[PDB]
Amino acid sequence: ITAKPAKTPTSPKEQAIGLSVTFLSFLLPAGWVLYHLDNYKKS
Amino acid sequence: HQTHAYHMVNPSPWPLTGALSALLMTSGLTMWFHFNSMTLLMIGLTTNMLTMYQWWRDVIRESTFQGHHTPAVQKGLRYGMILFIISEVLFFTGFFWAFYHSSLAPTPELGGCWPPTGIHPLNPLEVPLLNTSVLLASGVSITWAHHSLMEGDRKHMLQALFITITLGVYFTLLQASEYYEAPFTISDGVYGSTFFVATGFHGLHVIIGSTFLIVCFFRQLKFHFTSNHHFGFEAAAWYWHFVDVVWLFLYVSIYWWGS
Amino acid sequence: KIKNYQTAPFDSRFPNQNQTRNCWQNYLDFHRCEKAMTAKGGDVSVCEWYRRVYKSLCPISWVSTWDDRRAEGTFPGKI
Amino acid sequence: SVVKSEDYALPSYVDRRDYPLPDVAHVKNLSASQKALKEKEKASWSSLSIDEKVELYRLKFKESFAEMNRSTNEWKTVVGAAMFFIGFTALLLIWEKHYVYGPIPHTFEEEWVAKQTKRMLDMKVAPIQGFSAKWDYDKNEWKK
Amino acid sequence: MAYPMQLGFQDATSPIMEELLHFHDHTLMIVFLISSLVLYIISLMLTTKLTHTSTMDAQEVETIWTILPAIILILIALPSLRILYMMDEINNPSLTVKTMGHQWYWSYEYTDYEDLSFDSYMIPTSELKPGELRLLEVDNRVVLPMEMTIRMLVSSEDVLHSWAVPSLGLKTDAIPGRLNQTTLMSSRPGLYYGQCSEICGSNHSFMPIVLELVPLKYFEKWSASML
Amino acid sequence: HYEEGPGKNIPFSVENKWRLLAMMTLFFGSGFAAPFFIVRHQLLKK
Amino acid sequence: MFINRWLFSTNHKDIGTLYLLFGAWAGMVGTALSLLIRAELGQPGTLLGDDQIYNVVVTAHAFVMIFFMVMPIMIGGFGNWLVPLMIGAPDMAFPRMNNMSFWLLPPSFLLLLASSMVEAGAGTGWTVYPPLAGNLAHAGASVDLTIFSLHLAGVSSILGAINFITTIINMKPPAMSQYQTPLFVWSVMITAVLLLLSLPVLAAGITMLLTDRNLNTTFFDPAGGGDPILYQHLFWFFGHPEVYILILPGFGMISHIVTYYSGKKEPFGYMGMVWAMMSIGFLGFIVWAHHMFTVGMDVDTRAYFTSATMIIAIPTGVKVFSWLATLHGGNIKWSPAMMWALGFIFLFTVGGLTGIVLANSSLDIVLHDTYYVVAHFHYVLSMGAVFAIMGGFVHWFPLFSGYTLNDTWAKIHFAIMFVGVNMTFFPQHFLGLSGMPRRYSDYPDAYTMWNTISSMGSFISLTAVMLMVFIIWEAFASKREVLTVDLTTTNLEWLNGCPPPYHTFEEPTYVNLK
Amino acid sequence: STALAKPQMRGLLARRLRFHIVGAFMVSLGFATFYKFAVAEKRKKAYADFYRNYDSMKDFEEMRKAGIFQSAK
Amino acid sequence: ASGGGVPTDEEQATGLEREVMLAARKGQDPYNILAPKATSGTKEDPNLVPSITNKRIVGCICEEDNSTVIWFWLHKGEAQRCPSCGTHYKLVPHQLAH
Amino acid sequence: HETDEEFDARWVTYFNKPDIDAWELRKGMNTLVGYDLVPEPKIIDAALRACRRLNDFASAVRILEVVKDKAGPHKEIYPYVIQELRPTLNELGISTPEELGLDKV
Amino acid sequence: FENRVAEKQKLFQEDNGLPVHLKGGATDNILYRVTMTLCLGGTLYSLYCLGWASFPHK
Amino acid sequence: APDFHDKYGNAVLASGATFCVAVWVYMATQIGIEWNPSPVGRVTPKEWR
Amino acid sequence: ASAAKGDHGGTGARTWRFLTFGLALPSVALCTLNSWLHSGHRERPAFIPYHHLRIRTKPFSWGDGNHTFFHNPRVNPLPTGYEK
Ligand SMILES: CCCCCCCCCCCCCCCCCC(=O)OCC(COC(=O)CCCCCCCCCCCCCCCCC)OC(=O)CCCCCCCCCCCCCCCCC
Ligand code: HEA
Ligand SMILES: CCCCC/C=C\C/C=C\C/C=C\C/C=C/CCCC(=O)O[C@H](COC(=O)CCCCCCCCCCCCCCCCC)COP(=O)(O)OCCN
Ligand SMILES: CCCCCCCCCCO[C@@H]1O[C@H](CO)[C@@H](O[C@H]2O[C@H](CO)[C@@H](O)[C@H](O)[C@H]2O)[C@H](O)[C@H]1O
Ligand code: CUA
Ligand SMILES: [Cu+2]
Ligand SMILES: [Mg+2]
Ligand code: NA
Ligand code: NA
Ligand SMILES: [Zn+2]
Repeated sequence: ITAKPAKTPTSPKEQAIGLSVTFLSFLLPAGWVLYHLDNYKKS
Repeated sequence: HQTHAYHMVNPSPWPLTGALSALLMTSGLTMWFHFNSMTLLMIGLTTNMLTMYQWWRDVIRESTFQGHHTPAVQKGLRYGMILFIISEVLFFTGFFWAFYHSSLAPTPELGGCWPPTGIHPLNPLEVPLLNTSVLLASGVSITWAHHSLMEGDRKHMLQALFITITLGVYFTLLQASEYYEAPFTISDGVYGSTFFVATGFHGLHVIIGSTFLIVCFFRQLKFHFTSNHHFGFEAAAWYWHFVDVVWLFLYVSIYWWGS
Repeated sequence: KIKNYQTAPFDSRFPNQNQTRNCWQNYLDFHRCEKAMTAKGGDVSVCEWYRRVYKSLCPISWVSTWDDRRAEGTFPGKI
Repeated sequence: SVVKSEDYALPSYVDRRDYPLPDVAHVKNLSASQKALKEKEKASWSSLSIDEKVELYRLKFKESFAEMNRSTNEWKTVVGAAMFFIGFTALLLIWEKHYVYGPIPHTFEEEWVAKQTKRMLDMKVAPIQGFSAKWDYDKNEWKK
Repeated sequence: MAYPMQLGFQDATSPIMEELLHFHDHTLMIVFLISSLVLYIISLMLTTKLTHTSTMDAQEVETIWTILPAIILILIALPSLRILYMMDEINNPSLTVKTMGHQWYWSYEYTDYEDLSFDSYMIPTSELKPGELRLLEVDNRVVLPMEMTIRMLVSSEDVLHSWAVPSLGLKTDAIPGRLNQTTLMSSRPGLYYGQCSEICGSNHSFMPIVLELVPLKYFEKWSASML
Repeated sequence: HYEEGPGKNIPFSVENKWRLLAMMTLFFGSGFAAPFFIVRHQLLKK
Repeated sequence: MFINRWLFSTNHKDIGTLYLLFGAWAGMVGTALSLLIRAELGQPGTLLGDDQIYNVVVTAHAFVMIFFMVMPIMIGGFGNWLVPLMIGAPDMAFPRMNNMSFWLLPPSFLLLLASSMVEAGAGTGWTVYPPLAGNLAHAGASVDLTIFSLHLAGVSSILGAINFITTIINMKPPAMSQYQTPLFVWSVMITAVLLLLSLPVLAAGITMLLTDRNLNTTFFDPAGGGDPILYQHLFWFFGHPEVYILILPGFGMISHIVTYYSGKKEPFGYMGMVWAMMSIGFLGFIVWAHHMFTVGMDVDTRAYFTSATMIIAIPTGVKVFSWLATLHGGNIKWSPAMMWALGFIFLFTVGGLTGIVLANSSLDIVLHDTYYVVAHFHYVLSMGAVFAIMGGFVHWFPLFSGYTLNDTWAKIHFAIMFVGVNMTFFPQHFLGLSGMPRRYSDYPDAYTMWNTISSMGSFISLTAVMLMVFIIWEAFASKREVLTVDLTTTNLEWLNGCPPPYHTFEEPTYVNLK
Repeated sequence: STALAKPQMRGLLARRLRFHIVGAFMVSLGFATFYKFAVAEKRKKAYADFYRNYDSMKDFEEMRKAGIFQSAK
Repeated sequence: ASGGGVPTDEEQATGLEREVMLAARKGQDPYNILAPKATSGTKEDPNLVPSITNKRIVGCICEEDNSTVIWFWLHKGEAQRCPSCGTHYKLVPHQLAH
Repeated sequence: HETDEEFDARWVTYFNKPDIDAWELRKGMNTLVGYDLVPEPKIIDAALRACRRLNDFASAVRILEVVKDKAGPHKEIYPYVIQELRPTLNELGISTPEELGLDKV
Repeated sequence: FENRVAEKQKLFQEDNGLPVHLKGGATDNILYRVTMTLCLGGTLYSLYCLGWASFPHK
Repeated sequence: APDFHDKYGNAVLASGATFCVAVWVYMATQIGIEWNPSPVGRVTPKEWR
Repeated sequence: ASAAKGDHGGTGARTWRFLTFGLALPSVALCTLNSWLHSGHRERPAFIPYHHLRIRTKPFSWGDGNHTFFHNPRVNPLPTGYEK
């Protein structure tokens, strides 16, 4: 396939931000639940 | 401007109101079964009837009034109706499987016999036989209705279609009376389970088919059908014959062989 | 005593994995025989083989339930 | 030169080793000099200079076969990055072990395992090949 | 029982389980070969710059790769079905034992002669005696005479369970209202372990099976003592 | 009629990549978090 | 305008887009449930301390991945986008009924989530066997909510099947016969026939379970003369066709991806591929009781189900060898979609072969209800259906969106996923051979090592899932618009541009009969 | 400057295919032979060697003396 | 026995259904219900492809019973050739209906 | 099911058609490289002369490149084919890709 | 009865840009709003019922 | 003109591999994971009764 | 089979009306006669509290929870026997 160059280029810095935000959106809420599992058990 | 013959449908809210009505009916049944309340269920049944009404109303608008049903579109609806009927056949096939599984291998709890100890089946030569002649006759009279319509005869189409509906209604009344008089119930083990769930779903399909025929009756009164274009009538006739054939299998299997 | 009973022998009427009917048949047979022998005065000892087989095969809880229902008048098999 | 989206339904240029002669020339519009080069091309090619032959080729085609088939270093990036993210995954597992998992059951303590191992040997667990088979009951040791 | 880092089946305790080990060896060889051949052919198709993109005729080669797999299936099915029928063949048991599944424990009934029955529960982890196996030991083992053909009858008094002992090749579902038969013959004394094998609710993981296989005269005295 | 073309045939806006990052984060993150919070809910009941 | 377009749609592309978004969201739910599974098992002992909740998580994981992830993406998503384009049709036959098939799924999913939130959830297994699923061992609303969830998803797919069959039979160019349609179109039609015939039988069986739970029927209750084993026959009479439903559109996409990146104008042996899918579809209705080899079945029945099941390897092998033959001689493009497809061919073959092991009812006695089954079907599902989905998503993303992905990031994603799924599931064969049951929250100590490795592998696949979200974001963030696509002469769906206009084929294609 | 000989120019792909399929077959038979040695027959011989002089009463008495049984002390 | 009162299509068909019906009676196919029959497809006798615009997609089944169809845009202007079999097609734009 | 010599001769005849047009030149070359062979020098000769009748120097060079490509790892084929074509290359003034620097990455 | 189909054809073919489900006139809009109000309101109510049923009640 | 891979490829491979190996070795050996390997050749059996 | 009559030279409305009034409805009228003849209530049998009948695993969602949907006091006993 061929394509135009990016209309709104995403620099390495911007990719690191998008990748970081993405991973955190998965890891933090589940990490919060799992870390407090002991507090849920025993209720 | 298109230069194929197929129908691009206007954006419609009825898919969404039908989907929501399904949520409200299933939610509603849950609420009825477990939380002593019929409120959700009544709303879902209401939105379901409203959805069906406006959706099929719009199909009538699109075809009779706007002319979108070219031969290609009509051919597609024929396939769609045939496929739908096939899926309904397989649905009944699951209940016939349940019936034969239980009755061909009656467990000790039943007395090791079919009909179970303590079950007294209806006489298949009384009301069940009458029911059979009623649906068989309605299959004759709806074929008369179809030929009258194709031959351009409005009055005899209406007479034959009215006879067909009347017989459908007679069957439903006879079946409701048989249900009330039956000395066994749905809670009478697997005999009552298979009897009432299989004939009960069949009864629901008789009601649906009679409703469909009644829709065709009023479309005919309003001159919607031409002598060559009347797919709603054909579909209701195919569905009606399906309901007839399922009855014949129920009659032979559950009422006669299973008695 | 045409026995020396170890356990219930293979029964060609019930050769497959589901043995429910073997248990049920020998239970029915024992109680049918005991009813006929108890009527005409005879000795239930002629019923012994059916008794041994169904006791070997049948779950305790089934026998117990079937015994209760026969006493209650609700046993659905024919004896 | 410049390919446009609204040209999608037209024949297009591509460099593919298995479609050597694409549907259009790489360069459609010709300058004054390029026009005269194409006129020169109608005479004997022996009178074209090397530079003129290369200019002709580059009007017709974008990349040569050697250019279009060149290998790249991309595998280093792919393999190295995948290892980085697999490495990151072990960080998550260290976190899970430290903050989520409690102690495992007391049956994994060394003395428990030694006693359970003897009992398995005493009951001859898997004595044909799997386990006790590997113990020497005469020398009272694992078979060497 | 299984041992740490085990790769294959538990060592066979019954001759039928031995048959299954050899049949699995046969079948696994075929599995390895076919999967290896596919992986290899993939790598072969992908490692040349030579090309051939015109239309290829298929009829010749589709014979090969219909008939060869059909032959291979038959070479699997024949030993498979032999084992299946051999398992089914008439045995003449010396003893019948019933087991009833419950939530969550097994009961056992030995009623050929006396009315012997008892419940068999997992030993909780905190009560294991030193060297006993977490989640596998029970309080009351299924003592059985070794080197003898036993009929096991399996049912349930509540939901489905399934009565399994891998090293004897046994797994028979436990269905209320139904009495499923299987036969058991241990070549060896010892303790043989299995675990409930149909999800039966929250303690499915924790209703194990332990058979204790001993000489007949030991079994007789044990039986007498359990009345 | 309706807008056509890249970025226009979708029910979400891609006009700003950071607002899009937020939306995608809420969207995929809500699906991924839900089972953890359902388990939490069931543990807290008893 | 927004509501008209996206809630009231009658357009096959926009509806396909809705299905892809829904399935992508479902994928997150199903993945998180799978991670909870593997966290419970990642070390000996208990993590949740509540095995009813463990059972609920296992059950939901399966329903989510099957009904809300795979079927909507493959059939609703790729089928709606691609089938009308591939036959030059202007939309589906029933474009408004099509929209109701979509909008029944959010309510279906809501009902499933409701079941897990009320009472103690439905901790039944995705088979929902009675009596465990009955009103004594699972009293209260959870199982009934699960049944109703299945009813709605069932209606959705039955109406979708009618739509696809009608479209594919009735809306081709008048010169195109069925033997001139692309293999993906054939794969959708066959899947739709299987859906049409099997889902009504499931519906019948789960309705009987509903009436046993709520109307005092006793179809499955011995006390009334019923039989739990009857439920199993009805369930698996659907459930085996269901696994062929989950893979057949996958086979269709694989055939297009392998043909395309081999630089071929056509798959090897086209009529053989059609024959193979039809044969698979047909045999897929007469093998269901290999799910019941331990229930106490007569020996001749076992011998028949063993033999009929094995015969499916023959048409399946014709497809595998035909894909290899499509690669043969190709100008191989090593795109990320091609990598997904090559991994598909190998890992699906591994999983299909352990299926043939299980078909032998004598061995299945010892393998049934063990992790050997789990290993088997995650090779055909998590490395078969999922790899076909990723391949098709990478390949056709520029068509659907107008934008390209970063190929390097997409290759990295494939690499991580390939390591993760194999580390997760390959050791489960050992656990199964050595006797570990499935549906367990904890295991005897000997099984610790393989369970530990398997749970670590599931975190690697999580990292790949997270990266996939970033990759999609980066594509939409950067906006590289497509210019040229190769091989459009044999890939009609690309020929209206990227993305195609809302209405395509308003003027139909011209095809001569000659 | 001698001329170059004419090489094979036709069917090069098909020739590579044939050569390596044949090679694959030969490796397959080599593996099947090795596996029958190292796995299948090895197992048959272990089971046969084990049971040839196996004394089940002596095995039992050892287990009984190790204290493993509930029913036998 | 006998009587009337049922409308005919000639009386009551409307919209697109009526257009197709009336065109078929004239032997015309403006909504592409029929498959066109091929010419010899030479440069001198090209297949004639009607269109309501300046380009139309052609599918070419190069030989009888090929399963592979060859697809391309046919543009207003000089005849184009199928890239697989070379047979010729020429666009004939027209009118307002088809 | 025709002989090698019959195949080659069909292709020679194809490219030798005096009024062969540009479309036919491309169609021929693009079809020919789909087969499992490197085309005989006599075929390339006819295609190169067709390039000459079509005043297309660049496609003559591209044809030499695809000959080299179709040989894959068989490094002896291309030097033989160029050898056999030397009189035609000289006659028509066709420079090889190597002489033009077009073999450099 | 008399055949009034031609009148309905004229009404539903009038070039007023309305979708078919509203093209009958103001009664369509009313019935539409009734349907969608019951659906959305019933759906919110079902969410409330989920909320209630999600917790134990003694 | 060198692309991303020409300029950074070598470093991405080397540092990625180094990081991957080090962190998995650490996770595997240093944080108390019980792998429960075979006792064969490793455990001295001890009296239990 | 060919039934026992005869026509196909013309299929049509007249023939199917002929079948409707000459065969189908007379059949219904006969079966109506036969049924509304063997009607009249039969004896209800002695009540026996069989455990495979009058199943109650969950109360019905209507009434007092113990009556089936089309409960007929005359012929449908409750788990405890006929009503008064
Ligand atoms: C196949 C999918 C890819 C899998 C990739 C991830 C895993 C890498 C596999 C990289 C190698 C893959 C080849 C299979 C490894 C089998 C190991 C074994 O000894 O298995 C033995 C048997 C049981 O046999 C026995 O009862 C006797 C055991 C004798 C043991 C003696 C001492 C052994 C020393 C310790 C060895 C530890 C091994 C640890 C193993 C640790 C694994 C994580 O287990 C079984 O049946 C397992 C059932 C598997 C069924 C699917 C088979 C398909 C494989 C495809 C291969 C294609 C070519 C390679 C393909 C090359 C790779 C592309
Ligand atoms: C995508 C889904 C999918 C697919 C396609 C398959 C494909 C097959 N499966 Fe699998 N299976 C499942 C998903 C699937 N399965 C699921 C979910 C379960 C568990 C359900 C549950 O209990 O929850 C399961 C369970 C299951 C069981 C029950 C085991 C048990 O519970 O004890 C069995 C038994 O026969 C089985 C067999 C097969 C076979 C023979 C195939 C065949 O179709 C495979 C044929 C393919 C090949 C053979 C590979 C390619 C062929 C060649 C390269 C040719 C040469 C090969 C030979 C000569 C052998 N499967
Ligand atoms: C000619 C008469 C026709 C019957 C009409 C009766 C009311 C029906 C209302 C809607 C029913 C729709 C489904 C039909 C299913 C049949 C079950 C009932 C058939 C029936 O009506 O059986 C009655 C019992 O009804 C009962 O329990 C309960 C009655 C119904 C309660 C609501 C049942 C709702 C169940 C919903 C399941 C739907 C699942 C469908 C999924 C479709 C596929 C996706 C029998 O009465 P009885 O007193 O036991 O014995 C008579 C003794 N004198
Ligand atoms: C299965 C998928 C999951 C994969 C693994 C997730 C791994 C990364 C999760 C990190 O998430 C966070 O971890 C923190 C700890 O590192 C927690 O802080 C918690 O602990 C902190 C450290 O003691 C305190 O400062 C905070 O108050 C406290 O809430 C925090 O809530 C949680 O969001
Ligand atoms: Cu009992 Cu699982
Ligand atoms: Cu299956
Ligand atoms: Mg099971
Ligand atoms: Na008609
Ligand atoms: Na655990
Ligand atoms: Zn052509």
